[PDB]
Amino acid sequence: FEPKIVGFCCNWCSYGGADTAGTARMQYPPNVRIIRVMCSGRVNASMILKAFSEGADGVFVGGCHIGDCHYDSGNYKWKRRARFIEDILPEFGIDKERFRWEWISASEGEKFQKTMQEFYETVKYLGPL
Amino acid sequence: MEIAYFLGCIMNNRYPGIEKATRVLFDKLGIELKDMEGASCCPAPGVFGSFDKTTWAAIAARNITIAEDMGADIMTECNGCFGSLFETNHLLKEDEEMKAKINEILKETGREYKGEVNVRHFAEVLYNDVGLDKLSELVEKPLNLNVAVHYGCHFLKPSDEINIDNPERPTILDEIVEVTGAKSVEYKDKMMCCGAGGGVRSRDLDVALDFTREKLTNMKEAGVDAIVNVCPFCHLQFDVGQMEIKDKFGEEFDIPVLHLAQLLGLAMGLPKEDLVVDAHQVCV
Amino acid sequence: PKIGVYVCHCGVNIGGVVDVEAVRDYAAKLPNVVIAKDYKYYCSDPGQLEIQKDIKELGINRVVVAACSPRLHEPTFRRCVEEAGLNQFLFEFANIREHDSWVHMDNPEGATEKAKDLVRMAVAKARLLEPLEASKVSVDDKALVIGGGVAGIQAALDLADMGFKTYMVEKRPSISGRMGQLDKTFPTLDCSMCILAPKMVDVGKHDNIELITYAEVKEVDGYIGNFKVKIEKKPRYIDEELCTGCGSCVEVCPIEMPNYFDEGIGMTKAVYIPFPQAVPLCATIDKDYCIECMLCDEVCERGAVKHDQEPEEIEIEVGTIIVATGYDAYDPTEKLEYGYGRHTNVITGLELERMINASGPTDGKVLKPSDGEKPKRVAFIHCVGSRDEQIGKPYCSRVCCMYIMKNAQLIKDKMPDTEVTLYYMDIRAFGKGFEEFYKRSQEKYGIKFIRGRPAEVIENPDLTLTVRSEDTLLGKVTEYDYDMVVLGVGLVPPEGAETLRQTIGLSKSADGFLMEAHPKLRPVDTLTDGVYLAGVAQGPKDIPDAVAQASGAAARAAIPMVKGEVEIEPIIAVTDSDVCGGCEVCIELCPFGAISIEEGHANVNVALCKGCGTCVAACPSGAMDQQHFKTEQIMAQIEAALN
Amino acid sequence: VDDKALVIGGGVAGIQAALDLADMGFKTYMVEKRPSISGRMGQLDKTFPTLDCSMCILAPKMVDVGKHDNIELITYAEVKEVDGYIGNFKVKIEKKPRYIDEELCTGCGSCVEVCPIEMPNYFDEGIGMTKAVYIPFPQAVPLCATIDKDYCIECMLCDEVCERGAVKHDQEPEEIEIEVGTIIVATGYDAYDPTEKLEYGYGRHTNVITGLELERMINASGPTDGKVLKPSDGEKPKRVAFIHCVGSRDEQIGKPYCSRVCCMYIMKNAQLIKDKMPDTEVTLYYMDIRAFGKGFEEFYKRSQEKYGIKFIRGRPAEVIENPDLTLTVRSEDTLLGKVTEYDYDMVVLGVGLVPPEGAETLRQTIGLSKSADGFLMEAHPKLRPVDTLTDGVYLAGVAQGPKDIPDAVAQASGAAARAAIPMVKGE
Amino acid sequence: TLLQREENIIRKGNIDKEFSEKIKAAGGDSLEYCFQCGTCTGSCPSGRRTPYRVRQIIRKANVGLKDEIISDPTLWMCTTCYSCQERCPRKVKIVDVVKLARNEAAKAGFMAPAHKAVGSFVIKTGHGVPINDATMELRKAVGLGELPPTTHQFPEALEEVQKIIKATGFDQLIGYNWETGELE
Ligand SMILES: Cc1cc2nc3c(=O)[nH]c(=O)nc-3n(C[C@H](O)[C@H](O)[C@H](O)COP(=O)(O)OP(=O)(O)OC[C@H]3O[C@@H](n4cnc5c(N)ncnc54)[C@H](O)[C@@H]3O)c2cc1C
Ligand SMILES: Cc1cc2nc3c(=O)[nH]c(=O)nc-3n(C[C@H](O)[C@H](O)[C@H](O)COP(=O)(O)OP(=O)(O)OC[C@H]3O[C@@H](n4cnc5c(N)ncnc54)[C@H](O)[C@@H]3O)c2cc1C
Ligand code: SF4
Ligand code: SF4
Ligand code: SF4
Ligand code: SF4
Ligand code: SF4
Ligand code: SF4
Ligand code: SF4
Ligand code: SF4
Ligand code: SF4
Ligand code: SF4
Ligand code: SF4
Ligand code: FES
Repeated sequence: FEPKIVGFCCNWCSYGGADTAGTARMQYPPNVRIIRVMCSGRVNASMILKAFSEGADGVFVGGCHIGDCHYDSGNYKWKRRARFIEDILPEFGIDKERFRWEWISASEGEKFQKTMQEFYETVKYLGPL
Repeated sequence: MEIAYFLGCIMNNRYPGIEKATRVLFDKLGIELKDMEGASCCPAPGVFGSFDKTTWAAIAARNITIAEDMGADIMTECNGCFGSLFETNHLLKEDEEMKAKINEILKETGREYKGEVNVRHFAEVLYNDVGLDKLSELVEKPLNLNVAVHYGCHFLKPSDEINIDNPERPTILDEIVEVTGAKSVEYKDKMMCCGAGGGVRSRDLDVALDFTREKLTNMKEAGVDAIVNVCPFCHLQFDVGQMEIKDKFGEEFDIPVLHLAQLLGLAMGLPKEDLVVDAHQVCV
Repeated sequence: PKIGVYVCHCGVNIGGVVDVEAVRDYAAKLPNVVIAKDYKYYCSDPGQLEIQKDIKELGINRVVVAACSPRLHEPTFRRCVEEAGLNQFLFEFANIREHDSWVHMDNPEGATEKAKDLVRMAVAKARLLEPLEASKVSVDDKALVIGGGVAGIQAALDLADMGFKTYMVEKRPSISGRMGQLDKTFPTLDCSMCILAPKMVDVGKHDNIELITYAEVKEVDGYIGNFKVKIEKKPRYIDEELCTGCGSCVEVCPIEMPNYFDEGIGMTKAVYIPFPQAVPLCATIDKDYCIECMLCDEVCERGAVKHDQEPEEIEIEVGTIIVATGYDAYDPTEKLEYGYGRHTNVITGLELERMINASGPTDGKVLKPSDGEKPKRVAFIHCVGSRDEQIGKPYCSRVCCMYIMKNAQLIKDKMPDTEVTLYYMDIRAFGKGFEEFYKRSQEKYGIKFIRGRPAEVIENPDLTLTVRSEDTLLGKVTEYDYDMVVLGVGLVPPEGAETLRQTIGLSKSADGFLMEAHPKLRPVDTLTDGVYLAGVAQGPKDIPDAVAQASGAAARAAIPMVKGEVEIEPIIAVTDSDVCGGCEVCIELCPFGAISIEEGHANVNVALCKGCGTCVAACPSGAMDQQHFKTEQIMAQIEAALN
Repeated sequence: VDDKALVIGGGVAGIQAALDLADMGFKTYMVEKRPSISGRMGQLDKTFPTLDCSMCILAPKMVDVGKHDNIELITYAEVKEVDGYIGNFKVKIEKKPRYIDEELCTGCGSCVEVCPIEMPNYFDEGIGMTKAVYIPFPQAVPLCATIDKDYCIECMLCDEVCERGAVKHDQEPEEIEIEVGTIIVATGYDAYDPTEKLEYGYGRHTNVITGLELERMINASGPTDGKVLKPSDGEKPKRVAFIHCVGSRDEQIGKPYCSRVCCMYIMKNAQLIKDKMPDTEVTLYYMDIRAFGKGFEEFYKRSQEKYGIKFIRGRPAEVIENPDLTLTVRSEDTLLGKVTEYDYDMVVLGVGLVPPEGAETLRQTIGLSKSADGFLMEAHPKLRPVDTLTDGVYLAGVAQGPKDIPDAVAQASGAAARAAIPMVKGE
Repeated sequence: TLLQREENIIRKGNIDKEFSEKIKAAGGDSLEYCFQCGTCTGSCPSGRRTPYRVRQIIRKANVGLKDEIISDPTLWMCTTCYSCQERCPRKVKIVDVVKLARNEAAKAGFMAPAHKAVGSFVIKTGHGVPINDATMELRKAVGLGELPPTTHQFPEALEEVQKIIKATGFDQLIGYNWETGELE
């Protein structure tokens, strides 16, 4: 079983974190697919639900550390949305461990690598959705 | 309040007056001292930590498990015993494989280390749980004494783990001493080691006695009347090494050695018999 | 939509892990793609020429590039397409190097599949892209320089000589910075004031420079070319326009207070002039010490004393900002083993600089704080406040070695009989002439070097000081007596640095100093456009390095002001009035207040909007949509990622 | 005052100065003696203290220089005469014959593939080979081929294989005359040649290399494809020694100055070797560790803590080649106070920085004065670091003295500002 | 004669890399990052009255000079006062390194007779400093029991301590002989 994982990362820190992990040559499983947004505040529950309905076995969202958002306060709004999404998902048979959201700074390549590896292990252990 | 009472070796086997004074003081203060039945050497870090870390850690873990079975935190009035027990406690608490090894050793004794209690120093307990105001209220007669405070190395160091007071210029023991009316006199190299730790006293007595002689020379030109310590291992070093220095080099230091508990008892008007100054080789 | 796909080998950086043949072949076969090509280095001139030729010939209206991260080369390919006529926002970037090839080396097949999926997502997004004309905004041809030290003075003079009107805000009553406090400079031992004072006078006289001393920057708003700055001028209680700096008020004043210029070892009056070469040469009254005796008021002939002065608020509009706020000297009081503040005859390097200066408090005589007598034995301790994890200072201060050696040489020059010893770990004489200066310290002046970080400094009853330290090259402990001990304190960010950093909105480096845009190639730029760094504001360094940085910052700030225009990105919210219901759950979500309500419909201000997309994500009905990040585009990308 | 500038040297400093001048609106000429711009920065694999790829950040600037409307790039050329004064400089330059048409050559490289003559590549610093017709490196600007007639045999195969007709065997040197107002000298440096240090045995011992040769070897695009290999047998060394202060701080050779960068790149290359080969043992012989710059002390601590690189404080007395071609370094450990004789598979000399070849000729042509270290002297050591006492002539980068990339870049930007001021004033 | 062909030069024959790796893996990891400033030695009180040099011990541990360390008498001059560790600018765990080196030395047979006597006292009575008759009478006079509530009073506690000692190998290290209750 090879899970399908979709990732959303903000342009300024989390996408920068993935770039840092890449430049440092930090290996991690190739299942994740990153989609760029300017801010984590651009992400809403419709995208997560569409990803899960289209065949995704896990959804990751990466944002700036609270207080480090380029756009000042988008990540707060995303955090609220993410808590509500964790509330909603289990009602339709989707474990909330399949939906992970983390704060990754532009220089935190190693944290991004570890997050990717651990999320892949979790989703694979859960099995197909 | 109830706290487990760890005696060690020197206090209960060479200088029982310190133990008697501690018991009387803690009874007066309203703190119950619970005896750690079956306790052994902590074991003294100098020899056992230097020879085999596993044996030292296992013995200290058994000592800690005694207090864990009583539910209470350990209180110790020896710098060496405090260092040994405190170091073993943080190592096992923050190290799972070492904890597993120590528990595998301890299984034969029908004991298991759980990391449930804290190791505390007599002076730290007096400063925090009691406070200086309560201690002052218990002073029946202020003392007129110039005393040299010997902090000892293992009371405050390694300070990253202990976090009691600044190891370079501490003040806790000075304040506890001065609530009694005694004046804590500054002297050169106040924070120097007494020379007894690390097994040096039994390995090279001359070097340890040189440590003690330098400290005594500094205290004497400071013009002090007594030495106050919170370590029976430093207490023994000073007391017995004064006579050893007298016999070897003929230098005559006649500075009495008092534990902090004994000084507090003197300031609290305890019987002269309870201090057991007869055990001291240097006349008080 | 005619999509042209360009997969970059990047040499072997993508090619070595990902098959740039199988990936180009898929792109040619994907719907709407009319060309698929691969080139070894697309960002290079030949690659851009290939892209332009393809656009011109095949009439491509969408360009997709499978190359490194967009954060690196998106502007490059955007200006490429335009020179060939396409709109910049019709182009898409697929990240297959940092996200695919450099992180899945052990899975080449999975890497190729991921590259295929990523290119599919990129083409899915590119299908729905539309042209967006970007708006130009004028760049004000004015500069602000914060800090009146050598670096700030250099930057202001360079900008003013290039023709730009410059403001210089300085928190102290006079400019000069720390260079004015030095007696001599290494490695030449020339007088610092003799060469700095002409520059200070130049700054004070320049037609293109507005000098605002005794003032602080309170608020900064706006962006490059369009900075609105609110400055607070503190009350001198002396009229700058009237005061001539004669100093009679100082003569008559009865109150004595420390002189900040003398670094705690010099005294002046409640009304004071920091030093004779001050610019502006004006008096200042410190009300913490003034008793309002009006003696200065009576003795002044210009009527320059104003005891009822109030703080003034100034508002300026500038195009660029240069931060040149310098540093403070490390306070070694926390190093208890060295006894600074406790031992009488322990001083710092900057205090020694003030004491050796002829105009200093002691008239240039190095005297013991205890007795007023010259020390016969002097020790210097290196790396105080630096290279020390016990105090969280793991960096080198980069100048303490050289100024320690310089002050030892000066003490030898003034008092040849004095014995001087330096306690060092490394001698970092890295600069031009620095190694020769280091050798001259030994050969000519007979200064003694001990390789050992002192363990302790002990004050003896007679107030002499025993340094207890290992001589590691002799491999033995030493306890040497000295009449004076000088701590080689390091450099730290100045007091109030965090307040100004938050006011402007800059980041800081691990050492606490301000962070440059790129460590190697943009040393004086910041990631905030229109803001630049000069001098020790960016980190410890000596005077020539700070001057070079100031000149470079002047050039970099002049570039955009010469251009006179900057482009605004058009990734902004747009409201569909026919769909919008005026629910208004979007207005409060904009931190910049870009959204208002007109005619019962949401309306976005382009100038205020920055393009976060929060409001668009919040809008339930979808009336709000972000340009270049539309909901349909992201939905198509999600669909393509899994299908 | 003429509003045109001349930048001599196509390194990072010269590139930065030319780009800054062009962005300020002044027409700028750039003169580079090598076929391509980049300088020594283009030869590095990574850069300290960040270990970021040097070429990845330098190449965009080279492309910008090559396609700027306000910059005229003249590579493979030398400044022959300078006459006049500030605002009124007449400069005569000679463009050496490439024997390849710059306007026609696309740098495809077919002629290189077909050429039969092998010759050393200057970009590889004496450890890499190319053909008589060569392109110094893939990211060269201009991407154009060059024929070296010292090796060409005139077989004409390049002419046959060239589809653009860019081969020109009858080309002649060209004379160019330009009028400028300011000149920025950014001619950089050369690596010290340690052949004269007979005790270390460079040029005699097989497995003794320099730091720059190690930079070329470790570069993924270098002659060894980024592999650190013993010159003797082409296998990876299991033990590597680094020697600091080779060619610096040494009065026996008349080099009493610090080269200011060898400590840092020694540590950087040791870290890179450890990253590529974690099992390798790396030892550095140093006198002082000069980690003075921003993040440098942390870089040094990282070298010790993360990578386990060994530091011996002692200037080695000798390097002895063993019969099996391993090298014994004989040196005192001054902190142990004892003589050590340690064996290594490779020894890397931390050579210093010297003025480049032909520096004196250019200095005399312009008329500049040199400092005691041999580099160009500035007007004032403290307050005019990029100016010279000759009005209208400025210094940038290592031309003024050893320093790292950010310092050279700051000096180049400052020189651009200082040269722009007179051109802005116009009189 | 001053001639000594082996003591005055260090080669690969004097170096034991496994010793360095063992010490680092056992908790002396920090010694890898000593910069040899000499603050530890300057702080050492036994350093200025004995030939003991802590900085040189750290350096030798990093280099791998196992025999020079474990057989060194000065290794036992450290009182574990922690001053060096308190003042180290690189935060090296100096005392941990010293104790690990002492453990290796003890495993190599470099154990003082007095330290073995202390260990044998702990084995026999459970106390490093057992009680004597004079202290027994002193305790009885002040109302303390004649014996403290330790392994002196409870034989089962002594049995537990001896079981721990047997399990950890301490008896073998000090050469304690159970049959005769002596040291060999
Ligand atoms: C003891 C000592 C000796 C030295 N000797 C030498 C030497 O011999 N040669 C040498 O080359 N270098 C020497 N240096 C280093 C030298 O001082 C610096 O390189 C140089 O002073 C840096 O200049 P700067 O303009 O960057 O900063 P500074 O000189 O610190 O000037 C900064 C200016 O900014 C102002 N400022 C700060 N905060 C604000 C704010 N919020 N708003 C407005 N203004 C603000 C300050 O008041 C000051 O006017 C020495 C340093 C020391 C400590
Ligand atoms: C082994 C090594 C490793 C290094 N590693 C780093 C590092 O990791 N990080 C770092 O920041 N710095 C590093 N440096 C230092 C860095 O290389 C220099 O700071 C930088 O290259 C200086 O650039 P420049 O343009 O001043 O000179 P150069 O790079 O030397 O460029 C000078 C240019 O001028 C040309 N030229 C010379 N003479 C003439 C002439 N007469 N006419 C025309 N053109 C001429 C040259 O051919 C060249 O194109 C390292 C240096 C070495 C030797
Ligand atoms: S476009 Fe990106 S991936 Fe391609 S060669 Fe340039 S930097 Fe490398
Ligand atoms: S206030 Fe008046 S008296 Fe004082 S310095 Fe100014 S002009 Fe002179
Ligand atoms: S009014 Fe204030 S400043 Fe003026 S003389 Fe009196 S005390 Fe001094
Ligand atoms: S420059 Fe010298 S004295 Fe200053 S921090 Fe660096 S090593 Fe220490
Ligand atoms: S949230 Fe949507 S519907 Fe509501 S006001 Fe904003 S744009 Fe209109
Ligand atoms: S996109 Fe962001 S900045 Fe723009 S209007 Fe919406 S919330 Fe404001
Ligand atoms: S000379 Fe001809 S064959 Fe050679 S690189 Fe140039 S175009 Fe290609
Ligand atoms: S003519 Fe010269 S350059 Fe061309 S292939 Fe022959 S040898 Fe090579
Ligand atoms: S930088 Fe370091 S290696 Fe280079 S000369 Fe200076 S001290 Fe020697
Ligand atoms: S103080 Fe720390 S860094 Fe300095 S020599 Fe001692 S152990 Fe090494
Ligand atoms: S712990 Fe040991 S080495 Fe450190 S200062 Fe104390 S006696 Fe010296
Ligand atoms: S920009 Fe990354 S969270 Fe707002």
